[PDB]
Amino acid sequence: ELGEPIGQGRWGRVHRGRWHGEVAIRLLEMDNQDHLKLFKKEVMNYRQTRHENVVLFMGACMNPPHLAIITSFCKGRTLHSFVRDPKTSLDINKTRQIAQEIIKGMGYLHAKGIVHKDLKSKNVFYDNGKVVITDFGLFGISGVNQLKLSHDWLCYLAPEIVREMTPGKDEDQLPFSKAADVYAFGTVWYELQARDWPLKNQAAEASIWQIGSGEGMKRVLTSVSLGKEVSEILSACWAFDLQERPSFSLLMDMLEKLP
Amino acid sequence: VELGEPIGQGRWGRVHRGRWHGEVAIRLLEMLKLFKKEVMNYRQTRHENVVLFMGACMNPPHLAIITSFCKGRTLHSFVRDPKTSLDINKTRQIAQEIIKGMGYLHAKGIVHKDLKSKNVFYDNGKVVITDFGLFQLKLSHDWLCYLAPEIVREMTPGKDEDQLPFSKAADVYAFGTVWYELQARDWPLKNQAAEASIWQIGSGEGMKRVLTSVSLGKEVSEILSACWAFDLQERPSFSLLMDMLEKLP
Amino acid sequence: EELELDEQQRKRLEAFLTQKQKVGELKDDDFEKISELGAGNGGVVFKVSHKPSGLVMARKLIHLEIKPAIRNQIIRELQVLHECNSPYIVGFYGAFYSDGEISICMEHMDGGSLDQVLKKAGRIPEQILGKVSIAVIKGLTYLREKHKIMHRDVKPSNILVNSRGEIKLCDFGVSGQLIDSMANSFVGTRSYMSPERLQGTHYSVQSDIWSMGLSLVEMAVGRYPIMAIFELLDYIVNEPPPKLPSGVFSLEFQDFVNKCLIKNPAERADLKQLMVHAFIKRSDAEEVDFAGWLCSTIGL
Amino acid sequence: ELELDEQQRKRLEAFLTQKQKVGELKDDDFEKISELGAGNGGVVFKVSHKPSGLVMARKLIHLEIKPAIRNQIIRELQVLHECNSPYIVGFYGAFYSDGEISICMEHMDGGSLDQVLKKAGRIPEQILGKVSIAVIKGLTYLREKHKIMHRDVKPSNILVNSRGEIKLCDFGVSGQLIDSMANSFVGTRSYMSPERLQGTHYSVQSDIWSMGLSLVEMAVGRYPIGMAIFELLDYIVNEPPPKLPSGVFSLEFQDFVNKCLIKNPAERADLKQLMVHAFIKRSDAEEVDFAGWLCSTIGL
Ligand SMILES: CNS(=O)(=O)Nc1nccc(Cc2c(C)c3ccc(Oc4ncccc4F)cc3oc2=O)c1F
Ligand SMILES: CNS(=O)(=O)Nc1nccc(Cc2c(C)c3ccc(Oc4ncccc4F)cc3oc2=O)c1F
Ligand SMILES: Nc1ncnc2c1ncn2[C@@H]1O[C@H](COP(=O)(O)OP(=O)(O)NP(=O)(O)O)[C@@H](O)[C@H]1O
Ligand SMILES: Nc1ncnc2c1ncn2[C@@H]1O[C@H](COP(=O)(O)OP(=O)(O)NP(=O)(O)O)[C@@H](O)[C@H]1O
Ligand SMILES: Nc1ncnc2c1ncn2[C@@H]1O[C@H](COP(=O)(O)OP(=O)(O)NP(=O)(O)O)[C@@H](O)[C@H]1O
Ligand SMILES: Nc1ncnc2c1ncn2[C@@H]1O[C@H](COP(=O)(O)OP(=O)(O)NP(=O)(O)O)[C@@H](O)[C@H]1O
Ligand SMILES: [Cl-]
Ligand SMILES: [Cl-]
Ligand SMILES: [Mg+2]
Ligand SMILES: [Mg+2]
Ligand SMILES: [Mg+2]
Ligand SMILES: [Mg+2]
Repeated sequence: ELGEPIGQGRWGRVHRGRWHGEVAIRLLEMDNQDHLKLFKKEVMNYRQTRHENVVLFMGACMNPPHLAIITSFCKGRTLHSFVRDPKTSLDINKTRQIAQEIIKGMGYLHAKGIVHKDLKSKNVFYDNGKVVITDFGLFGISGVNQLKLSHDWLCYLAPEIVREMTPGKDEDQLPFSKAADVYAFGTVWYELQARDWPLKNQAAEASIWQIGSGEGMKRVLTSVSLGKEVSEILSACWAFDLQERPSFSLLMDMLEKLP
Repeated sequence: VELGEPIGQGRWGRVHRGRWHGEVAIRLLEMLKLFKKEVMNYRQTRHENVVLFMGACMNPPHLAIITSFCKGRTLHSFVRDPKTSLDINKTRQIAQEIIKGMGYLHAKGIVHKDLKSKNVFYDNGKVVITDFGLFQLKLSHDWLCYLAPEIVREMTPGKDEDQLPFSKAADVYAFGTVWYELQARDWPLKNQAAEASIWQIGSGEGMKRVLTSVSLGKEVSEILSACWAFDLQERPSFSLLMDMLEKLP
Repeated sequence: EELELDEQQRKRLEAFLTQKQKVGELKDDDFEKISELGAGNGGVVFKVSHKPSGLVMARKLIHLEIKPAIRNQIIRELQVLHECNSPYIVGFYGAFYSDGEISICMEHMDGGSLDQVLKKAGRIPEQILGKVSIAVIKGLTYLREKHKIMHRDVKPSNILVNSRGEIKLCDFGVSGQLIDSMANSFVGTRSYMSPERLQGTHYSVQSDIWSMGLSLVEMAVGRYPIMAIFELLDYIVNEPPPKLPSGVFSLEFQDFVNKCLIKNPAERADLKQLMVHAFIKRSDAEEVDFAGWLCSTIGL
Repeated sequence: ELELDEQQRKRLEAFLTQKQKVGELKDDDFEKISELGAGNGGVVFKVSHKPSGLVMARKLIHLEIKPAIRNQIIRELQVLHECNSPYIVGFYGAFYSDGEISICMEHMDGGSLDQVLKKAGRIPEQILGKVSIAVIKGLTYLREKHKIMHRDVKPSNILVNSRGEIKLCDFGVSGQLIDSMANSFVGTRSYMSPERLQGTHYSVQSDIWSMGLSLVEMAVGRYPIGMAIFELLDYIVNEPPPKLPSGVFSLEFQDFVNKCLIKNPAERADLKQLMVHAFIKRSDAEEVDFAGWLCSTIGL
């Protein structure tokens, strides 16, 4: 679509116009008005993000009660399905390269003051080497006697979050944080090594205590025998004290000095 | 915002394929395989100091290049506005924004070939670089002031620009003139015959007289002397320019 | 041995089998909805009329977003319930899938769950809990001896009673695929899970004993005897087990529950030891009109 | 010196009384006859005024500039109304139309010496002497009576006609027009003085160099230097100046051009010294039918 010319130059003419491109649209149903205000403040910041490991945030069409989030469509597979395909060949180099792409995009988001809140192998898209992070800043929204927790999601949740979990509490009151984002990356780093979840599928109650008490991740780091340097990165990201978990800028160096 | 087929379902609603109508800028050009190789690399660029490269369509006889439409004023018009309050801090902050964007392109192996104040957009602090990778004799005075001596020494009527020695070191030279416009709010060479400018630039005597006669700070001038270096091998990199700008008064 | 068939029980089981012999394959159109009996943790249960026969059934609906391949593995694994025939196990009619949900059509227990009875009766007296403890034990041995499967979800809401005086178990881990599909999803406000299960340690029928003990203490005092759910789970793991008030209940009952609520599953009493316990030896010789008490308490 | 011949004064007086009949010039008042050429952002047409019967030469300069400075260009070009000389092309008027600035001037049917050289191959010495007089006389007229230099002396800006006249055009009469277009165009030959190339201070002495280099090109029929334009310019700045071949042209001519092509403008000959030079004393006394030679050479 070509529009009105805006100035003349030596290299042809430059017009205004409109472009139609393939995108991904997430629809959400909204159940106070201060919700939409906070969402607006976030999507303005998200619209300014620029990083080749972060999905391009196109914008949001707020048409009450339907909320639409528009991002660029991601070619490729999720890292979740990529690592669980037996026909995929991983190694100490491939996993480090994939990790550092994730670290670079996360480090950028935290530099822009954006906590992801749901970093997981399902929200990372792999496409012949290219690594892109999706679905950042989507747990603080407010929309449509028992909690419903998936096994996949629990493996990424830090102890401080599952300790405040209780039926009836809104999820936007859970302590999501940069440190919690690092902890989730710890699980992503585990999947890159073991091609599977860190905790056995079991009752959600048992998962909550094993994560909230720190004993689960300890048994994993003990029973599962990976490389000593690989295990160190894992224990740093999974540190019980959130204040002992490294930053992503520090994780980049830790990853870089692997075998 | 036209909908499409649902891809999958999760805790956070449903996700569908779709298309979106977005505000973009289009540049039309009449006239090849290098374009195909370049535009694939240009579309993957992501940096908040570099304009978004949407893509390019080639319907003969026109070659359309599609980028994000930039709000704000060109750095050319910005520095040339009497109200614009520039200072050793604001000029350094603006310059460092361009350096970060130029450094990224060079890291991706992309020579800009046309860095200038008219290809930089300023918007309430936000700085974005445009028009990268685009490159009888009609030579504008504005363009000559950004051209490195090795480029003007090889300018010959009839020769395509594809033979001109564009390079990262030339890009640094063009940045030097941008830095000068940030200091003096004007071109470095007086308006004169293009022939006189060609010799003054190609011989290196032009910027030498500029640095001499002008009363710019020793630190500010050192940036200029480094960028405008006659020997292109002596010009710094943008990653090095970052630290040089950071350590200014 | 302790699964010996009483004559009235054998005829009731025989009757239920010949009643079940005439229903056939269950479809959604067969069922007319009477009332909703309750819900919780991804499942809702209706009282239902199966129109081909006249049978009033209980229909449990489990909403599950899963592939049809493993959905049929659930329906296939539930067929084992056809071989779970005991006076202490709830009868199974059939299981099918419709409109995103899995249906499990079972025997309707008109007395509901002891969780409901407790809500109306306030507390359950010791003599009545003796009859309940026998049935839970016998039912658990039946699943272990005859089907090699443990319950995994013993609690007052899954112990069903009826005006005939019967005490039967339901909602036990009969389908491995159904377990893994819905177990890690839901978490409630109360917990009856053993400490070893919470700690993720190897768990056996000994964990079901813990749940039975904790259930008896709740049903005796009429209050959950143990706030973010993690604190609750952490209490079960690191803090001492609950116990009955002192002056109220008999010593044999206190000893019975305390041997059920031993944190170490190896030192916790097993089913053969509980079968010959003083509280059971006494409660089993006792004559109790459970059918009468149940009706007069809840209004049947 | 610099005073008017009787035939010249009447021809100038005739042109002025003819110029007193044009009035305000509009685009509609002109019918295009032919295109005479183009160069440096300007195309020139032979046209015909409609109010008068006058054949004019109309130069069109494309300039993307604000109308404020566009009117300053038109205002500064009005000075041409006071540039009345037999060695300066006459001026009829100037206006703006559809983004282009029009300069309507006297038509010289002989064209430029650049065009004559292309058809003549070379121009003999006795005729270049008649050219040299007019250039000097035209330059000193602009300096004496208007205090402005030419800034663009070269064969393309020396016009001739079948009457035998030799006049200068395209000189820097408008400061705003100089500043608007000079920085835009660069050709393949350069007639600019070394001091202008170096950006140092310059004067009418720079026009002397341009005349001298023009004489050398028109004598040998080839641009005497030589490629990249910078190499051409750097040769002008740092290499020795050109000179005429010895055996052909007279010594007085060789000394005339050598005294014009001295790199140091202070040591370069000025207008007054060139006016009394041996080559000028000789060429001015000579009788040469330039009107006849021009027509027979180009074909008129
Ligand atoms: C908290 N403990 S846990 O975390 O282990 N989760 C689980 N525990 C135990 C079991 C399961 C799954 C399951 C369920 C819930 C289930 C429900 C009804 C059912 O119908 C009848 N039931 C008994 C008698 C007659 C019937 F018709 C069969 C069922 O079979 C099942 O397997 C769990 F997910
Ligand atoms: C290369 N040297 S430079 O860089 O100085 N460039 C320049 N040189 C010289 C002049 C200028 C500007 C200009 C131009 C181009 C011009 C052209 C025609 C004109 O009409 C007549 N002219 C003379 C006699 C009669 C006329 F009708 C008036 C003009 O008036 C002007 O002033 C330059 F830009
Ligand atoms: N992506 C863009 N967004 C907004 N304005 C733009 C964009 N690209 C170009 N322009 C403007 O469009 C006009 C023409 O662009 P352009 O052809 O690049 O001329 P220029 O670069 O400004 N000067 P020149 O060197 O002669 O081309 C200028 O006013 C630019 O500032
Ligand atoms: N930008 C995207 N491009 C392409 N596919 C996408 C994109 N975002 C999400 N998807 C896919 O669309 C489906 C639904 O998205 P989503 O609701 O985010 O599910 P999920 O993240 O994989 N699991 P959950 O965490 O429970 O939402 C999944 O298969 C995603 O992999
Ligand atoms: N066959 C049945 N006859 C009568 N009532 C029944 C029957 N099956 C289930 N119920 C009742 O249905 C209600 C809901 O049961 P259910 O959906 O299994 O959740 P719950 O056991 O109460 N708690 P939870 O296990 O955490 O979901 C309970 O109050 C039971 O008493
Ligand atoms: N008054 C005139 N009468 C006849 N021919 C003219 C007249 N004025 C200009 N011309 C011719 O018009 C053509 C173009 O002239 P012009 O636009 O001044 O460029 P140029 O001087 O020839 N080349 P450049 O060095 O780029 O300026 C040349 O062939 C001139 O001889
Ligand atoms: Cl940099
Ligand atoms: Cl439970
Ligand atoms: Mg997602
Ligand atoms: Mg541009
Ligand atoms: Mg139940
Ligand atoms: Mg001319």
